[PDB]
Amino acid sequence: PIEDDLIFRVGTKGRNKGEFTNLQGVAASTNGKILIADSNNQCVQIFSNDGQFKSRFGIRGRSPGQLQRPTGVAVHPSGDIIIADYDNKWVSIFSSDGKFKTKIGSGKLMGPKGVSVDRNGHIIVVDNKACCVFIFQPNGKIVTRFGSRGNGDRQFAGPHFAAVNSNNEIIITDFHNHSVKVFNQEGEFMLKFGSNGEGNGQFNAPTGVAVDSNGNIIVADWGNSRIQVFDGSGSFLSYINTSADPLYGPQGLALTSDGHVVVADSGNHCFKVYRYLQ
Repeated sequence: PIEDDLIFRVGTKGRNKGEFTNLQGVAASTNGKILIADSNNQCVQIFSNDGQFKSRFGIRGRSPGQLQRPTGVAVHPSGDIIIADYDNKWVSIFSSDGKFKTKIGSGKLMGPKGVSVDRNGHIIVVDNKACCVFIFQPNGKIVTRFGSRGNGDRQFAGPHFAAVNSNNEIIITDFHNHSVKVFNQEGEFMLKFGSNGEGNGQFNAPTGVAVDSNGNIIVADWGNSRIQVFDGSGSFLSYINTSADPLYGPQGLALTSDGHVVVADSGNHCFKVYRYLQ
């Protein structure tokens, strides 16, 4: 299979600029940037939407303003960069140039992964290890928390990533329950979708997620390494065609300001950018 929906790929294994060890979170900004968090290189790298390297920041360590196992990444409308740290157990807010401003969740989080910003400016934090989701004020006060460890609708099993749709509904990938779950802005369960398998519309261990302007939910899965698109009611629509250069254990996923889908192809030490809107 010679061609698919891939536009370009960036990255090889390593610790230098444009190289990766463990791609995790992916974010994309309204200023036309792609941001990649690397949990094992302890850095965030910023690229243009066309894949050109722009900048890198991240100081290894366990103190405030350092990164130890950075996972989720989001960009605030302000341009600040929000980074979850699984090992430091807090979420940092950096400037667009990587200056540490504040951290939230310290003493509250067990092991965060996904981070997002809701339509009201709340910071949504997926606590992968605690199997719950927090909604924080920017000052670090908890608005609400939802979920606990388990297999049921209102539980999570290693939740990974988050997205927020135009109705301020929160979308969570529930990795070890093989489903995507949608909540209202109060954190109350609305619906789940997905099934564990290899056939059409099925997946295994959903990871990266995004939601488009029409409410369609774009989901990467770690176990089959595909990207599947669902409508906002959770019904399968289509694949993003990755067959010419397959994924291997994808992590974070984002929609870019130029209408593409970017995915962390972590097992192949690269990010891949796909046609989506055109």
